[PDB]
Amino acid sequence: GSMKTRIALAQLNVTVGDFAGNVAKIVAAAQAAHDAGAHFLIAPELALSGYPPEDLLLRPAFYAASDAALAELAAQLKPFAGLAVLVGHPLRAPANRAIEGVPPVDTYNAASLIVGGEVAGTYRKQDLPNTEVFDEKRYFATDAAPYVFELNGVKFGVVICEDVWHASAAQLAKAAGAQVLIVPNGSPYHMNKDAVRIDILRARIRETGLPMVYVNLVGGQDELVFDGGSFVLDGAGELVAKMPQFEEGNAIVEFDGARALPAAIAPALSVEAQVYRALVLGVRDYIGKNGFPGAIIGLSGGVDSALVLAVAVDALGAERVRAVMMPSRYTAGISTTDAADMARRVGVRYDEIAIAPMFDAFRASLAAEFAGLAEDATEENIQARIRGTLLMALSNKFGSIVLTTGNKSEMAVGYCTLYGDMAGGFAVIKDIAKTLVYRLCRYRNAAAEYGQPDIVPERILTRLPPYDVLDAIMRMYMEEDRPLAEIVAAGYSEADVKRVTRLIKINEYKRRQAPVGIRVTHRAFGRDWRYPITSRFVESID
Amino acid sequence: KTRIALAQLNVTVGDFAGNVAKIVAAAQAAHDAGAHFLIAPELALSGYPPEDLLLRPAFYAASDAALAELAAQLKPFAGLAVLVGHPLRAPANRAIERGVPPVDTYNAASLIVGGEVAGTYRKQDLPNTEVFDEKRYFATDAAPYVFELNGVKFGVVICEDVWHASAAQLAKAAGAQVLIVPNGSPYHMNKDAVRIDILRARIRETGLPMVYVNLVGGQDELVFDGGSFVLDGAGELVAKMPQFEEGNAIVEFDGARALPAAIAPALSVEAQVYRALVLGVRDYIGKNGFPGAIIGLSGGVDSALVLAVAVDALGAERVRAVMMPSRYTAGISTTDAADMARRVGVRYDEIAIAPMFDAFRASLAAEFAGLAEDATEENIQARIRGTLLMALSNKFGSIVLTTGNKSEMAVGYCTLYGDMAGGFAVIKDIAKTLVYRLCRYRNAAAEYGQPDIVPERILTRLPPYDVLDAIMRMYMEEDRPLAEIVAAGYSEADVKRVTRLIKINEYKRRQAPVGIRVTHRAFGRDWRYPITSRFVESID
Repeated sequence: GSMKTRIALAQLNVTVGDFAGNVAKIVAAAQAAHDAGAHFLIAPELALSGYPPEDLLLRPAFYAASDAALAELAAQLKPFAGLAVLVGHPLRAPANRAIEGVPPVDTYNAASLIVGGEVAGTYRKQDLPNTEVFDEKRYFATDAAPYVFELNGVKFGVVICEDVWHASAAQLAKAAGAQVLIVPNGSPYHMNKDAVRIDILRARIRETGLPMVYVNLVGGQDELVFDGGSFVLDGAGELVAKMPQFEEGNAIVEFDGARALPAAIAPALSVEAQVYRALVLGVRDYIGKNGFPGAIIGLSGGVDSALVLAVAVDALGAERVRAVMMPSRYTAGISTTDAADMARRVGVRYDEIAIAPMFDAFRASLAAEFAGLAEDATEENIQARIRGTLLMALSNKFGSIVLTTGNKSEMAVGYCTLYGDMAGGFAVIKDIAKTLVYRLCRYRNAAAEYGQPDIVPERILTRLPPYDVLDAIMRMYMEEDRPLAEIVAAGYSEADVKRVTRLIKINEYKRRQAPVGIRVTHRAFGRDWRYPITSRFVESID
Repeated sequence: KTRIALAQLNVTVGDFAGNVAKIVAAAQAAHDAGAHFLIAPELALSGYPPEDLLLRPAFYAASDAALAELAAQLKPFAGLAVLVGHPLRAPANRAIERGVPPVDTYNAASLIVGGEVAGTYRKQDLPNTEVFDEKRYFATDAAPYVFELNGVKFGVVICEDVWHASAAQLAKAAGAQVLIVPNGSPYHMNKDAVRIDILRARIRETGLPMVYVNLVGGQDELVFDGGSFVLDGAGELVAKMPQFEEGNAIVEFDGARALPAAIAPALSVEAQVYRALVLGVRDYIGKNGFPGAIIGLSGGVDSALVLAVAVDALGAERVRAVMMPSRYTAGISTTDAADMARRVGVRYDEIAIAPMFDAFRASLAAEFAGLAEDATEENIQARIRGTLLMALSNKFGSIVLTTGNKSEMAVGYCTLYGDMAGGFAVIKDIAKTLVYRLCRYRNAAAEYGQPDIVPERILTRLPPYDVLDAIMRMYMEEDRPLAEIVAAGYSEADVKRVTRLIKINEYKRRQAPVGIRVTHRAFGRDWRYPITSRFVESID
């Protein structure tokens, strides 16, 4: 009659550009699948490269690196006899020739099946998302060809992420003989996204009658948090397996012929629990993937910075977080008392630095122009900028990142100060409306699993080469996306090319907060240059 | 002969009223010159590029109302037809679903004749590389538009429609004898050569003359250079308008044959780049309603260049220079800074930073006990200067123009909130090598009585939160019209206050650190708005 297929769902937390580490994570997942006796392992969208790599996908050397990593991966999977692996990767058709300026022609968002240490086949994405947070029509060409393969007597069809948004890809896969659809995803979290996913896949299942296996990335990548939540629906649309959100790992699910069999279904999290876990994972990964030693948080004594402190301690542990209160002459005693209280509750280092001497000095320096004028936002903003300068000094001297505490409501109506309360590396609650800030504090105070309860005070809740050389290397690397080896071949030293290009990468975080400026070249540091901050891509010099 | 007016207009994103006034003024001039036809640039009516305004149903409603008003205002110009670009949504403020591809929104150009829209072209090939993202906003249409004026058939294609053979072929098969091309083509060095080459590839395939009308003016990072031109049916250049200037020019056709007209004199690459910087500064200040500019002067070449550009853009009376010496700033620097400001005739002030710096040092002395002073203390100094310039900006309203160059941006020789503190980074795309060339250019281009801007020595050296949040969610997250937010039970006062502050503070959000997305419409890549915008939505 029918055979069983034992499938490992690899809900991986890969890192943009970290080919070596990503290969190691996929191999580790494969080892675990082998240890469990699986026939088949499925990894997420663009697992090999991490996701989304943004304008790395315009750089020929990035695709060359991906191809080399895919070959390394296949070699390392070869020892797992009988285990096939479906892995996402960027693909350029048959290397370092320029990527033109004109639409994508021969680059694809792909998933390849590796069998016996060789690529057995490849699917290329059809429906490229180019709305919201994605710009895949900037990077990839479309392909309409289905990919169906046989494994344990069952025909499996592959489609990738937003291919499920319309009828077309699934119908082409079914017409090519698919009996089960396999879907690698890089689907970022938002509130109610878990419901959206199951609704869209049910629409496809109504049309095709085919069960669907949905495997998602997990982890933080700059503004995005991938929540995992991989799942399986049977051919009637019933949920038969569901992995936890916001956790990395592997789960085993089974099929008997084309029938999806029941497995573990993680209980649903409340919307508040999902949002809080997103914030924790985002902070944990922005610090971890970038290699920061810890975090600094300016505490006002108010609820916004209280939430950020709670999230940071949950993400990093108290030993890697410090809190700084910076009172002015106006600062109420209850504010410093409240700030010190919460720092004690979570066991973080707490320091106070008075800003009056700096503020007095600024005020003195401007006395001639401002005298007799009403105090307004100008004076408040100077105070905020003094605070930003202090936190950035501590960050610059000892290396921890400043986590900023401006909420979405404040961002919206401009109740914030450039270079002041906005000064820092990562805006933890930039997408949390003030109303939700309160709800999340109540949530966390009650959430036993995090350890210490009631950490946010209840009372706040009821209230170089020379320039000619440097510029030449910049033009070739930045403006023209040339491989480092081609820059060296044009007559520049390996030492100079390495030094300049490393510094260009290192300083992405800084450029991304720069004021807008005037474009006069064909590749400026504006909309022409859309790079990840979190990235471990290091291109070989030769 | 057919007389065609090329309206090389400087429109403003969102400024429907003012853009209409500019087009009507151009039409008046054309009518006085006996023109049969006037051609305006790509998305002239709305300004270009409006970015995520093109996801907002009210923006298309405003555009339709503006097009109706324009047609009515053009009606007295008997005998003159006007081709105008505009965003178009097919037949009101029903939601534009942002989670699926555009379906019924187009980049359009309509011909107005006798005070009525006679016909409409919709763009076919949408740019979605470099600085453009039109596949986020618009659907493709491969229908041609060809009309007859003074006995000659004219076909319309829009900007990047010329990158491939298709649109021109479809127009020619629909009867076109001359192709008319509205553009929103931004400047970059050598872009002028790219434009003529691509149009010549099309003319090889069609044999039809082409009329290329381009936008001019600054729009956030972009500077549109104008440089509108005509090629005859063999690809010969027969007319060319100046770069970086607005104007109207008449070109004539004898039947379908393009006749020679004025060809503007050329500009060196340095001269072009310099004028782009001037126009960009002039328009960022002007279109955003800033009263003037503030520049931190170090005595070095970069801030000298930015001072020169600012004075040329705005006039000396709208620029002030501030030198902020530390205890040990070299005397040569403050003399050179003061001298530069005198030469261009601008207000100059010195504000010593040692008292602030000493106060920061004392406040951090326990924390930094035993450690050498290093880049950390240099950065504190840079941040003090940024705070000073921003205080002047905050109190009196002028924008701070920052002086970091492209080389510095590249390798990180710059300080967040310090030398990067300000509103507009004039030379962010000028490599250090090019800074020197532009200073030499500006010295070379000096007027009589003005001497070197830069000396040789230097060159060779609110409702409650529950209500606020509900209004934010409807306006920002859901792109709802203001009138619908009012109809949901919120006061006109509250809705106006909250939504005007959202717009006003775009400049500020755009310098914020990256943060975590948890909603379907965060202030990251979900929200791509122009800073320069005069879009004001009606409350009813």
